This record gives sequence, C-alpha cells and structure tokens, in this order.
Amino acid sequence: RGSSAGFDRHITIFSPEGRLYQVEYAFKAINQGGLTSVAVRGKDCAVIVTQKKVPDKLLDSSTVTHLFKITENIGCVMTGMTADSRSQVQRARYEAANWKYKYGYEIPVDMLCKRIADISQVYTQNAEMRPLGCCMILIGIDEEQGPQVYKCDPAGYYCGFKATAAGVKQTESTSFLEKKVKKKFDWTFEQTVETAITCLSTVLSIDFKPSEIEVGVVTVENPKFRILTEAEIDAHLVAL
Amino acid sequence: SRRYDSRTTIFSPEGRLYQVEYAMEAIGHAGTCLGILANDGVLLAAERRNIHKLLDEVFFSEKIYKLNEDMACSVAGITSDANVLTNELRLIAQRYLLQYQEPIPCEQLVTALCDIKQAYTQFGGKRPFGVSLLYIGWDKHYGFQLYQSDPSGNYGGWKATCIGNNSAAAVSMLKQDYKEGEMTLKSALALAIKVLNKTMDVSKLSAEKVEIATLTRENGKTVIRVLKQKEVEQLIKKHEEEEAKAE
Amino acid sequence: RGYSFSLTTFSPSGKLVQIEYALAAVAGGAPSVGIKAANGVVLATEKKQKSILYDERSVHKVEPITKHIGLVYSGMGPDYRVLVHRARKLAQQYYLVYQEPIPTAQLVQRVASVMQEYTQSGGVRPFGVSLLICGWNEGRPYLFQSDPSGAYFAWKATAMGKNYVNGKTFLEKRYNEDLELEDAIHTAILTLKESFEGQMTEDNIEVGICNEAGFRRLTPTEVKDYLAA
Amino acid sequence: GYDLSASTFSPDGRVFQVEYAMKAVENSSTAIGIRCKDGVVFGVEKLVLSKLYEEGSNKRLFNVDRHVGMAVAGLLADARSLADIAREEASNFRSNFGYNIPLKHLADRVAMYVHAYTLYSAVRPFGCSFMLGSYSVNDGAQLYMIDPSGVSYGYWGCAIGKARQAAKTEIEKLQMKEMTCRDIVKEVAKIIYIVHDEVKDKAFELELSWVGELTNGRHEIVPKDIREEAEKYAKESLK
Amino acid sequence: SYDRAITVFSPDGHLFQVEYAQEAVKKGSTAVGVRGRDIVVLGVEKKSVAKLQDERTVRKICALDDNVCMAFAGLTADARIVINRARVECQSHRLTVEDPVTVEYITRYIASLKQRYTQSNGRRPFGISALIVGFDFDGTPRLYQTDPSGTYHAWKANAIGRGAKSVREFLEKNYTDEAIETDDLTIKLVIKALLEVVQSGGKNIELAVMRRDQSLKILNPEEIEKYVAEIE
Amino acid sequence: DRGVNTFSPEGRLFQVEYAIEAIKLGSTAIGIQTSEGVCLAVEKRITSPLMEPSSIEKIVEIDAHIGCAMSGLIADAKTLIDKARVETQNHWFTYNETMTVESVTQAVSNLALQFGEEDADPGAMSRPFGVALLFGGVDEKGPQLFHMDPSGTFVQCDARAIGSASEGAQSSLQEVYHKSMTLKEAIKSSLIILKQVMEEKLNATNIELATVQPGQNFHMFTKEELEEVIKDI
Amino acid sequence: NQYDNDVTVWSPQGRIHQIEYAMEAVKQGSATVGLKSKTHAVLVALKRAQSELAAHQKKILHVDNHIGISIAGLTADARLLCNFMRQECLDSRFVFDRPLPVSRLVSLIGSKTQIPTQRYGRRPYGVGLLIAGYDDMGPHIFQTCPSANYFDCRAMSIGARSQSARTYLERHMSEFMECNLNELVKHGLRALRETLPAEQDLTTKNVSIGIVGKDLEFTIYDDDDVSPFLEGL
Amino acid sequence: TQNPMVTGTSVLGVKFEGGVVIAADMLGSYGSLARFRNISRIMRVNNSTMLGASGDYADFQYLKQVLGQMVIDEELLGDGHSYSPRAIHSWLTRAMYSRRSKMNPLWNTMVIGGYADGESFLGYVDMLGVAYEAPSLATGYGAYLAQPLLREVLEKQPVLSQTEARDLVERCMRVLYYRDARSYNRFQIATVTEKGVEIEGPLSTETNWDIA
Repeated sequence: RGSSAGFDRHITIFSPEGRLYQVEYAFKAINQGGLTSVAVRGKDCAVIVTQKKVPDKLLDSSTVTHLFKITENIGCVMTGMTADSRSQVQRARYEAANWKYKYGYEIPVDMLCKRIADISQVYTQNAEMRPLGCCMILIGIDEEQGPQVYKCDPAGYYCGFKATAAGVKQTESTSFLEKKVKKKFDWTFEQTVETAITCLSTVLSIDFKPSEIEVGVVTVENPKFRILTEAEIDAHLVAL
Repeated sequence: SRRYDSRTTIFSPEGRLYQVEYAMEAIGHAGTCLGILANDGVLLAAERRNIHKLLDEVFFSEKIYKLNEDMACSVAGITSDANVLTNELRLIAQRYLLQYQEPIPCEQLVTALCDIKQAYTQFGGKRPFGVSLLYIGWDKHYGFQLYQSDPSGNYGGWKATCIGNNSAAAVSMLKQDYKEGEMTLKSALALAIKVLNKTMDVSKLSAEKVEIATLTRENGKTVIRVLKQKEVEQLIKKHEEEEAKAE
Repeated sequence: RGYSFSLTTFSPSGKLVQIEYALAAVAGGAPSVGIKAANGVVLATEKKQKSILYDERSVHKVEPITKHIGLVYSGMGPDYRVLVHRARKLAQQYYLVYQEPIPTAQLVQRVASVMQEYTQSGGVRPFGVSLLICGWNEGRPYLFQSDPSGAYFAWKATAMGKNYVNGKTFLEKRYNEDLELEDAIHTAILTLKESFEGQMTEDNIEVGICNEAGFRRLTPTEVKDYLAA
Repeated sequence: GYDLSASTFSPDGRVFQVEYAMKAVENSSTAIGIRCKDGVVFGVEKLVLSKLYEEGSNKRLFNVDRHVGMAVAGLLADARSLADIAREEASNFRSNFGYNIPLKHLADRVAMYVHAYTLYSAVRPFGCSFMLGSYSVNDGAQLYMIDPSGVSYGYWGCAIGKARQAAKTEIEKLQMKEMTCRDIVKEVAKIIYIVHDEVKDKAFELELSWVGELTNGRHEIVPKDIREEAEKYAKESLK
Repeated sequence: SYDRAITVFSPDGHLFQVEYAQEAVKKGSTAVGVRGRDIVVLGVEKKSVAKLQDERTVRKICALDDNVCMAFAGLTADARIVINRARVECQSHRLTVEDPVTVEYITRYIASLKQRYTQSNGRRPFGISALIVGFDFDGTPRLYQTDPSGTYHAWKANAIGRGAKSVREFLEKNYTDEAIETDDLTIKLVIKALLEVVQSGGKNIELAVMRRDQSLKILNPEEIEKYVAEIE
Repeated sequence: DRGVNTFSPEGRLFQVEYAIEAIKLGSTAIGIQTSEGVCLAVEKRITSPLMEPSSIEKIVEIDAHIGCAMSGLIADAKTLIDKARVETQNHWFTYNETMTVESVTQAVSNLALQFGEEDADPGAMSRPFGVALLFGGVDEKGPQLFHMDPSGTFVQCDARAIGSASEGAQSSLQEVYHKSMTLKEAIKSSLIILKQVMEEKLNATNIELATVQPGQNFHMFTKEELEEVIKDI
Repeated sequence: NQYDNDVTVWSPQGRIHQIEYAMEAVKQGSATVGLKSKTHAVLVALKRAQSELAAHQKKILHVDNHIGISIAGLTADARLLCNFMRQECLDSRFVFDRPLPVSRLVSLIGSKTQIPTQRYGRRPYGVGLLIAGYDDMGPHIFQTCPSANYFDCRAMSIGARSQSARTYLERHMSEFMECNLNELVKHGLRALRETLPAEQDLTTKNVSIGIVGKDLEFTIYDDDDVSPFLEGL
Repeated sequence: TQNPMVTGTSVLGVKFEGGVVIAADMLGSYGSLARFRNISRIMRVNNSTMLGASGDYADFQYLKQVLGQMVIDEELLGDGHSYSPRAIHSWLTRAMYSRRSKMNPLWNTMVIGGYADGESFLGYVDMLGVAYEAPSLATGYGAYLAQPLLREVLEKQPVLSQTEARDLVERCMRVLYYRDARSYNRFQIATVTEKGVEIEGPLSTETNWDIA
C-alpha cells in the first residue's frame, strides 16, 4: 500500500506505486491553519463565506482576512498556510494584470485558475522547491456563463464547481452541499449566502456572530467583488 | 543538494563506472540486433519486439534508421534515448556535408556520437544513454563497413557482430560460421536467419518477428532497402528446408 | 537554480525505476480507449466526478491540439495540461515554418522528445501520464500512444488506465480492420463500459472523434444518442 | 529526516526548518510594540552580555525609513539583513511612485522576501521576527509584525521574544486606543522591566523608539530625558 | 551546470577518485615503450584478436603529430578525448610559434588537462595513462609517461596497464646499451617485454616504431612474427 | 555527505586538514636562509633506474631572484608556480621592478581556500591544493625564505623542512642553525640532514639543490657541483 | 548529528552548529587585545611563532590611514575580509574624498559575512577581527565575529586564553578613557601578557602594536619599535 | 541627454563671512519660449549644503531624487556622520564624469554652496566632470556678465558680509535680466549659514530702469 523506495517522501518523485507523497503532505498543510472555506454559486451570484478567527484582542482584525481582490471582478478565499497564500494571491494579481495588458480584456476566472494550477504543477515536477500548502477558491461573473466558482489545489488540479469547500471540515461541508444542490441547487438568489453560512455553521457546529465570519460576493447586477460588512452579514445571520 | 544526488559520473573502488555497466545490462535485455558485412554489401537483422496484433505498421522500420544517403543504424536498449541519438547522428552527418560538401565517412560519424556518449559518462551529473547502436554504411575510403557503439562511448569496426538478448550465443555462432573474404549478401542474409533462429528462442523466425535491411552500391549510388516480409518469409522457408535436408 | 543531477538513473538490473513508477501512475488513471477505423479515429475516456458539486463542462480530458490532431490521457491531469500546451506550441511552430498542418507522426515524435527529457534532465521527475493522439492526414487516420519514457507506438486499437489489459483483450476480439467511425464509437463505449462500475452517462464519459473534417469532441447530447443504442 | 530542508513537508503537513527558525526568535530577549492614537512606541530589552561593550552596541531598534522603525528579535545578523531589505524596498518605492511607502505595503513586500526563504533547500528560513511601525496624517499609526514564516499582521500591541506571552498579558491591560505616546513610553518601560528575569538574564539596557504626531511622522529614539523618566517609573512600579 | 566536487581529499590525504582511476589503468591492456638511440618503440597487447573485428579501428597506438605518438592503458573512450585535445593542441602550437611541439610540451599539456579533471567541479579524473614518445628537433629520442593524476616523468623504458610491474621489472634487468644498439634489438626488447605478459605471443601484440625524421610505422603482423621467431 | 567547505566541531575545515596530511607523504625539502643567500634542497625520491632523474623537478624558478621547493601533490603545484611566474612578470610590466618574495608568497597563498562547489565560478577549484611551498629569494630586504601551506598561511622561516621527515629535520635544523651561518655551511647542513632523513643513499642524482644569492641569480647546482659538496657531506 | 554539516540547516533547538564551529576557530588563535582612550585606539597582538626558526605571522594589518585590524582565526579569510575593507575605504575616498566612518565599514562586513551563513554550499567566515579606527566620532574599537554579529567595544580580547585578558580589561577599563598613549599601550600589553603560557614573557619578537589617534595615522609598531612601550612593565 | 529640452539659465554664488548665498531665476525655457515660469532650480541637499543647477531640468530632477535618497539613507543610520558640502561636490564630480565617459551626459552645470566647521564652501561642477571651488561662481551668461562684477568686488574686499553678498547678487541678477534673453524677473535666493539653508520666495529685480 504505502510502499516507499528512496527519497519518495522527501522530494517530489514517484513512490513504487506512483503517488508523490510530498503533494499529499501539502494537502495536510491546508488543514494546519484550522479554518474552513465554503463557496456556492447561484443563478446570478457567487458567494465565498470563510471562518474568521482573531485569536488575540491585540491583533487588528481588519488585517486578519482570507478574502482577497485579484481584480475588481475576481475575488479569492485562501485556505492553508498564510504566507504561501499571500504569495499565490500576488501571482494571481500579477497574471491578471499581464493578461489585460497583452490581450486587452479581463482574464476569465477559469483562465486565472489554470495559470495558478500550471505554476503549482511545476512545484510537483521539480525537486528544488516544496509545493505551496494553500487552496485558492476563485469567484467571478463570466459574460456568457454567469456566476463561476473555481478551485485550484497544491497538486496543479483545477475544476469549476456549483459549490465547494476547503479546509478542516471540507468533507462534512461537501456532504452538506452535496444534498442541497441535488434537491434544487444552492437555492439560486443572492440569499444563496444562507446555504453557505448554514453549511459552515452546521459543519463547524457554531451559531456564527457578525464578526466570526467573512463573506465575499460577485453578482451579475453588481459584477465587482465585494466584501460584505458586519452589518450586511448580521442581516443574513439574523434572517436565519 | 548532495543528499539527493546519485553521482552518476564517478568511479568505483575498482575503477568501474557502474551507471555505464547498469545501462549495458539494460541493452542485454533488448531485441537481438545482428550485423553482417559481405563483399557485395552490409546487412542489419533486428528482432521485432512490438509484435502485438493491434499495432499498426506506420513506418519504414522500427529498429533500422537511415542517418545519411549511405549510412543506416539499428538500436538496442532504451527506445527514447535511441530517438535522441539517431537525431544527433543525422545532424552530425548534415553538418559535415555542409562544411565539406561530401558525405561523412562512417567511422567519423560513429566517433562523433561516441564522443557525446563518453561526455555523459565523465561530467554533467546525468545518467548515460542506455543504447548500443550497430551502424552499417559505405564510404570512398574503406567501403562497406559495420560498427558497434556502447553506452561507454566505445566503438569498434566488425565483420559480423550482435547486440541485445542472447547476443553472446550469436557472436559464438557467427564466429564459427562467418567466412571472412568469402561472404556474399546471399550467404550473409542466410547466416542472419540461422543466428536469429537460435538467438530468438521464441518459436521459429516468423518474418513479422524480424526486420532485415541491406546497404549496397548500385551504379555509383548507395541503396538501403528493408527486405519485404515476402522476401524474409522466403529466407526463413529456405533455412527450414536446408536444416531438414541435413536431417 | 535547481538540481542539475538526474533523479532518474539505472538500477543494477539495467532498469529506470522512476519511469516504471510513472507507468504505475498511468495504470491507476481512469480508463481510456482509442480505435482507428477506416474513416476516422474515436478517442473515449471515463470522466467520473467525485460529486454532483463539480461542473463537468469546466475541465476536459479529450483536448484538441491542432484541427486534425486530438489527444486523450491516463494518469495525472495536471502533467497532461503541461503536455497539451507544449503539443499546441510545437504544432504551431511547425505551421509557422512549413505552412501546413503538422503530420500526426511528427507531433507524436516532438511530444515524445519532451517526455524523454524529463527522464534524463536534472531535478525533474518523469511525466506520470500516457497520451493517446488521434490525427487525420494524407486522407488516412492515425492513432499513436506515448509512454512516460518518451516511447511512442502506432495502434489500430488500444486501452490505458485501470483494466487496460482486459480492455485490450476485448478490443482484440471486437476490433475489425473494415469499420466505420460510427461502429468504432460503439465499441469504444463498450470497452469503457466493461470497466466503468456505474451508469455511463453523457457526463460520466468524454468522447472525441477525428475524421476528414477534422478533430472534434462529441457533445454530451451527441454522446447521449450513442449511449441510447 | 523530514526536518532538514524547507523544501520538505513532514508526513503531517509541517515544514520543521521554519518552526526551528522561530525557536531561535523565542530564545531572544523580548521586544514589545504598542500602538496608541498619537502613533507607535517600540521598546526592547537589550541584554548586555559583556561589560566591555560600549552603550548602544547590538541595537535592536532600526530606522528603515523617515516614517518607519523596526524592532527585532532572534539572530541580529539576519535581522540587520532584513533591515537592509526594508530600507531598499522603501527607497525604490519613493523612486518609482514618488512618495513615502505605506507600512502595509512595506510589511507585505518584506514578508514576501522572508517567505521566499521558506520554500527552497538552497536557502534557510530567517531566524528573526520583527515589528514595523509608522504614523502618517492620512493613514494614522500602524504596527505590523513579521515572523520567520513570512506572515504579516497589524496589531495594537505586539510582543516578540522569550517573554512574548507574559508581555502580552501586560499589554492587554492597557487602553492604547485612548492613551497617547507620551503616556505609552512609561508603560512600555514598565512591561519590559516586569518581563525581564534578572536571576537568569543578567543586565539589560532599555531601548525605546517612537513615531507619531509628536515626532511629526518621523521614527526617532525617545529623548534621553523621557526614557529616564520612563525607567524611573518602571523601577518604582516594580518596587 | 552540475558543480559538485567529485575529487575531494580523504582522511589520510588520499584523493580516492584519482586512485580509482589508476585501478582502471591497471585493468587496461599492457603498453610498453623503449627509448633507443635512433628509434623509439611502442608496443601494445592486443588482448583478444576477436577474429571478426577490424584491427584498424581498435588501435591503441596513435600519432598526436608528425613527430609525436602515444600509447595508452585504461578507458579507450577517455583516451580518444585526450588524444583529440592533444592533436588540436599540437596544431595550435604550430600556428602560434611556427615550430613542431616538443615531446615534453605535449606531455605537459596532456598531464595538465588530466590534472584539472581531478580538481574541477562536476568532472571525474580520466582513467587512462599514456606513453608519449617522439624525437625533439635536436633529434633526441624522448619517452614520457602521464598518470590519471596529471603527473609526468621521462623514462628510458616503461610499461603501463595490466602486468606493468612484471614487464617493468624485466625491462629494469634487460635494458642496457647492448639491447638498444640495433633498431632490431630495440624492437625485440619491447617484444620480449610484452611476451612476458602476453600469453598468445606474436598473434596478440601490436607494435609501432618512429625513427628520426620519419612518420610512425605500424609493423605488419608478418614482420612482428619474424622478430618473435628470432626472439625464440 | 559533508561538502568541501564544512568546519569541524574544532573549527578547522576538514578538506584543508586532509590536504596537510597529503603533504606529510611528500619528499623532504629543506630551506635555510643566510646573509650570503638562501639554499633550497629537496629529495628526488626516484622510483626506478629506467626513470630519468632530470624529469623530477621539485625546485623551480619563479624569477631570477626567486626559487621554490615543493612537497606533496606535485601536479597541484604546477598551477601555483604558474601564478607566481605570471604575477612577477605582471609586476615588471606595471611597475618596472622586481616583486618582493613576500608579495609573491602572498599572491599564491591567496589562491588557496579559493575552492567550493556552490557555483563559486565556471572554472572554480573543487578541493584545496595538497602541496606545501618553500619560496626562497633576495629582495631589497636581503635573502628571504617564506613557507606556504594548503591553509593559505605564509610565514618567514630562517630554516624550514617540509615533507615526510619534517618532524625530524626541523629538530636537526634547530640544532645546527646560527644567524651567522655561511651559505656554504648551510648548503652542507642541508645535505647532511637530508642524507639522514633520505631512505636511499644521498648521491648527486637523487637530490636537487638550488641557491639564490644577493648578486647571482637562482642557480640549480649541476651534478659536478653537487658531487663536490656531497664529497664533504 | 544531521544538523551540524550545513549552514542552511537549523537544529531542532534553533541553532546553526556550523556558525558555532566557525566561532571555535577564532578561540583557536593567538590572543589579540584592543582598547581605546578618549583620543587613541590601540591594538596589541600576541604574535605566535610556528617554530624557533619561524617569524611569528603578522596579526595586525593596515586598511586605511584611519583604520587598522588585528586578526584571530583563518589568516586566508582575514586577508579576504581585509581586501574587501581596503577597497570599501578606497571607494569612499574616491567618491566623497572623505575617510569612511569606521562604524559604517563594520556594517558592510557584517552584511558580507551574513550572506555565506544562509546559502547552501557556503561556509561562515572563520576570522574574528578587532578593528581600531579614528573618526569625527573619536577613537573606536569594534569586534567582528564569524556569526556576522559585531560589537562596539570599550576594550576587547579575541583568541586563545583571551578570557584572562577580558578579566584584566573589565577591572581596569574605568581608567582607560583618561590615559596617555604609553599608559594605554602598557595596559593592553599587560592584558595580552595575562594570556601567555604561565612561564612566558612579552619579548620584542613575540609582540606587535598598532595605534591610531587624532593626529596619528594607523601605525604598526613591531620589533624594536615595541621596545619603547615594553620598557616600563 | 544628447539633446537638452526644457533648460534653466545662470545660477550665481558668493561666499560671505558666516556662509554662502546662491541665486537662480524661477524659469524653465523650451528653446527661447518661457514655458514654465514658477520652477525652483535651487535645492536643500541637507542642513549644511544647497545646490543650484543650470541646463536640463529633468536631469536636475533626477539628481534631486538620487541625492535626496542618499541623504535620507545616511540620516537613517544615526551614526553621527553626515555628507559635508565638499563630499556632495566630490560625488557630483564623480557622477558627471561617469556619465560623460559613457557618452550619456547629464546636461547640467551645478553650483554647490555649503557651510560646515565655520568654513564656507562654494563648488562648481559642469557636465564633463570639470569642477573647482572659488569665492564666487556664475554659470551660463553670468560667467560673462555677473562673474566679472562679483570678482571685481571680491578682489578689493576679499571677505563680504551677508548684507553685501545679497546686494551684489541682486545687482548681478538685474544685469542678467537686462542682457540674458533666456532670463526671467522672478528669482529665489538661498542662504546657508550656521542656522541651516533658507530659500527666499519669488523675488523680483523689478528695480529695473528703462531710460530709452
């Protein structure tokens, strides 16, 4: 089963069964932070709710965030190692800029995901560097496809999803979402936030308070990435 | 990093390059490839290893490759490395024809490749090429010539040589059957079937399981021709008849 | 910088284990099938998602390289995406010089060259993906396989990934030299079906076809029709 | 052997070379930083190993720009190296954009250079953690701390070193948001004196710096007179 | 570029990679060189005749230039690289000085290269020892030896490769003004020296002579047989 | 395991300490500095009668006023003696003056320790030089003798013995050396100590002696002159 | 064990053993003392002779008219740093036509000596230096370490048995500021003596003195020039 | 710059007892056209040194940023040392020569005036690396119209007060306005003393007489 021969588990090389243990250990890093992220797409909206844990009252909470703006219309939720995460947020922000400069139009969210996944794959084929222990869930509005939730992983794998989750409770969140979407999808409507807030709330048994979660949203009406304020998040939490 | 380096280009306590020796063991598990020099021409007879029924024949040959208009080569070892070395052999030949405007002499082409092979065995930190090539050709200095090269970068001219599986047994039979100075491509294309019928223990030569190429000079032009399966089948048939007659 | 030493080296028995291990990753990949008929080639792959939360129309396993050349794979999809880009860039470099579509055999050789480099270069592992390339050129259909070692093979019908040996045995008993692309599409679906485990659907499988018109990926709707019969 | 390179994750998802690098910062004396409404005051417990050392040797409070100051902990050689990086990043920002670099941008850019030393085996993670602090009329007071991993966060009061936890309890008993720099300097001195362990750590020189409306947005060392009043208050409070 | 140190000192001050190279030279065929008065003779053991092998392609005696020629023991592939470097060097010398290289000039260059491969990153020492023999413009017969370490010395007669000690012991007791007065006597000295190691005798012994102001001459198998019988 | 530049727990550098052991396996070379000049003597250590003793060069000339005695890996020295000769000629071309012996010893000792495998250079040295050098010359300061080791350390020595029997010739040297000693007395003292340490019987062909004197240039004694001194020895 | 052969490997306790090893090399060097008054900075070095017939070695060096250095550790690494310091001082007097502030030079050395301690395949510098210079900020004595850390010192001793000297310096440091050059030089000589093998004395052959001040360019007093200072102890 | 663009005219300098004074017009001309008429061609390098520049204004804007950072870099060390007026002059000579040798010159003639250690510094630097120190300096057409007058006064009375120096500078500025066609009647006067560098705002030679 877990056969090893050589530096199979120290550098990115195939195990006797072709497994690449180093990438597998980079997926264990995503769960070392302790936080879970949930992203759901609706009929005209894509939402990214993440768990916010400000451990000390001395830390400025305005600086403790996992939601990022790659471009005015592309938003990101990063789960895993914080410093590795800020590195990929920067590479995404740069690849998105270089795209508009060379092609003249904003990068599609699928195209940003593929570029980041292609760079991540090179860390899996070269032994000089470790893979990055972070997952990026990107959300945007495509002009011909509407709401788009895409996720890339430390292995170089990217895919589009109706709803996704990353972190410690990724599996439990997947099951919660893999039942609502089956019945009638994440009830399409900007109130698709309720599905995400309830998914994170249920898996991480907790009644979130306006300051314990961060919510980012992109809509066909307002396509620009927006981070909801505690008052807006409180409105949704009070509604449910 | 010194920890993950294998140190391929280094000596052993007994003055031995083990990466080169291990690569040579790889060559000894590949399809038998035999070369016989005759007075009228030179021949290469390889054992086909891709013999599945769902394989499509889409090329001139699988083991034989034309490198010039007067030179051809068969390979035994790692196919991927052979594709690299055959492409380099073709460029060395074209680069010489550009500088002098004459076809490259055969030993000059073999030396160029063996110089590249030897460099991977002394410096670079990379594995050697696990491919031994049998080269056949004609030049206006020595005429029809057969050569063999090894992963060590060491080459040698031969009258008859074999590389691959059961190669030693073949060299033995060629040694007791080759008549230097009295070999015609007919008797050469005959000893080939005899050696292959012994080296290839897998049943009897089946024509689909073997490839035969001949280099001859016809009207001041070198012609390399891979014998058609009909011709190979006739050869295998004659060998069976002869063996039965001697019984 | 980076490691300049080969991570793939010869073992005492004369074998490169790293490529053997890359072929283990190719055999643990999802089942893939290729059939060269007389009027075209069909490339079919099992595309089963882990959940209903995956957009099946987001990422594709059957991908076009030129307009006559298409590819499928079995192994690591991230490593496949690298080889798809290089195949397209090599195919364009050919057109820029000879101003003609690249022969499928020339594309397989050029791609196989890149794969062999990752077995002898320094600091890099071999590609854990075997590719099936289909192309139409000179009014003839071509089907070739490419191994992680850099070795390429021409096939009339072949299977890769899980249950590839049993799949090749099925294709050996079903493949007929005189077939049409439509009959070929059925046999390819049957081969994947033998090793599918579930209900093959227009979204559980992905099929691509190459003909005189060129390469294309059968729409989920078109595949729905074939699965019906 | 999963802990010999920063290019290797353990079978659990951890890079132990970076955890070992931060053990070096926890073996250093404490450096505390407190943000108020008027700006930021930095304080360091500079242990004096040899009495044959001039006053000010091995200083751990640096001026990375006219408006930015850097407190450091762990290896001083690595820390001095990152001060050069911060000084160069600020210089190039002023030459390219033509203004004083925002502390968040300076923090983000330095944190990325630190994180670049946590991915390859050709280099070792930095063995130092630092706090960058600044004050501008448009941005106000800002305090950011960077760790050997390369994580940067903004704080109201941070503490790096061997007594970070005890120092944090003391800093958390303060209403910095309402206090001013002139009043914070005495509190920084009180905490550094309360966290210092004379029984083990022999003697130390209290180092104090600040940037604020009083310094007109300029990082500077607290005037000797103000530092002395602070130390007298500190010792008296310990009583 | 791979820049690891292959050749490094060991406790006790031993460069083992250089010692391993000399072990390869000891596994090589025996090469013998006798410096006479008007003839320098170089003879090599043709290990196995092979029977089906063109000898013109496996010759271990080569000519670096019109006045210089060398024999080698050890790896044949490393030797071809060294011979080509020395051949190019002799021509570059004739172009920058307009005179034939001296036997020791080329011996010094071959040694200096064989040395840099023992103190350069990413390289393994050359597993070959050479016997550079020629005639200086003054007309002095010259015999030099190079080691995988880059060390070179002049000799009246030496032997390299398998059975070097035995052959050199023989040459130590059989070298004299007497066994060097006649060109034929010089040739039979090398022949007898190899016959001490060579088992076949005559059939498995290549030999070459470079008389003054004359090109290298490869003695034909019949000529070698003539001396082998006279030496019996 | 350990790379070329790794310090020992005693902070010594292993490759530099194994190169010093490499010298202990070299032919003994003695150097004595007197007011009347400097004498350099070495043991040829011939291996076979068929070898040409002249081919063994252990005392070389860097310039008309500077000679060098080597012990250890002789091939390693070739590159070091080449640097010394070029540096002396470069000093002449630039300043039209003879280079001092300390300046030549400092220029060569700087090439030592300039080794490593971390892409230090395209033609970087991989290991230390396993050779010890005894530079003897006459500058504006008079007869001077300096000793350089594989550690890059150079010292001015009045009398110094390097090689296999240094741990014995140095004791004999410190028992027979007087600042007022003449060059002739020094030359005889070198041969006497060498004859003792040498395993073979000292003769005019198994030893090499050279001298740099205030007015005369570097002079390698020929068999005739060597025989005269060896007669008294 | 596996944490003490590279400088890019932190130990499980947050320590680079290779820097600790390189720091051992300096403690394995002849003691060197350095003290400063209000106007002068003196460097006293205990030269060590390899043999009774060998010059000591030269432990004090010139960098610029206002700066001089005493060495402890590998002399080759010391020369490499001395050249970097000499060029940085030449560059300063060529661009600003002003002597380089001594404090700023120490900052440059610590930056150059830190790089090799964080890169794979590179070794820490194995030289501890006591720098003495005069500037618009008065006399300065600094001590550099192989770890790349440097310290502004009122007085310092680096080398073997240097704790004996640092004990004397700590006891008498109070009177050094208001001291004449000869009183200051004799204080340093006394401390260097406290680092001498019991039965040993400070002769003119085993001692060197370097001095710099408001009106004195760095001077290295050796041989007889040390007799004035030694006479009176 | 191989081709100067917007340029400035003459800059004057005179050392007095207690410091130095520099004067320049507030105008940048585009080949005869007074295009930018409210620009300062004077700069406070530090508290002891001031710099006035003639020639390409973009080349001066480049020097203000490079010398400005060089001073910020030094004042971050807190070592107690600072660039002196003479050290700034040495750096500028090295910079102008370095660029002239690369054949990419900074088209600028600078006057560096400083005060340190009770000594007044006034140095001249051209684009070819020619530099010297003198009791008075006048770049451009002031070399032919203002320097003659300043040199006459500084010959009879070698040492001038601040009141005398300013009077003579204002007199030389008037003659430069009457006879320099690239001049302007708005100027700034900078004074370096023990108090530091002070720059006076838009001053006018309006004290012009036109008896035509």
